Amino acid sequence: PKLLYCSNGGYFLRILPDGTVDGTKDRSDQHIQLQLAAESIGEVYIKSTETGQFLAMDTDGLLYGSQTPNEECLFLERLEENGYNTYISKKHAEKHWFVGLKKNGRSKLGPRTHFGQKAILFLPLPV
Repeated sequence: PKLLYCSNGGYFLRILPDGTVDGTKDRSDQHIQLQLAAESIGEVYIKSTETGQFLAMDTDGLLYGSQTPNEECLFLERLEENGYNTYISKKHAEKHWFVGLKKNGRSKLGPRTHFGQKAILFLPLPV
């Protein structure tokens, strides 16, 4: 189990129960305890320990919580240099659609993310 610390405004990825994912500067929230599992090497799954939903990304690139894992719940996982990670939506690895949060907490649409951005670096912390 592990908080997912986005380096941007310092939030913690939070998959909510209505499927809305966004970020929170609140550690205490239990909807932010995600656990990562790996479907293969370099490929990871991310799911709420609280609700069991899965992280996932539309075709619009909208991070969203899915009740059951699928083609959209899989994410590439690179261990950047700052020591920070980076999850590339697999289904949209071709267009570098990263999982990211903006400074205001909202998520970032896959398409507007871009390597080198600061909203795309998460630092997994223990739960």
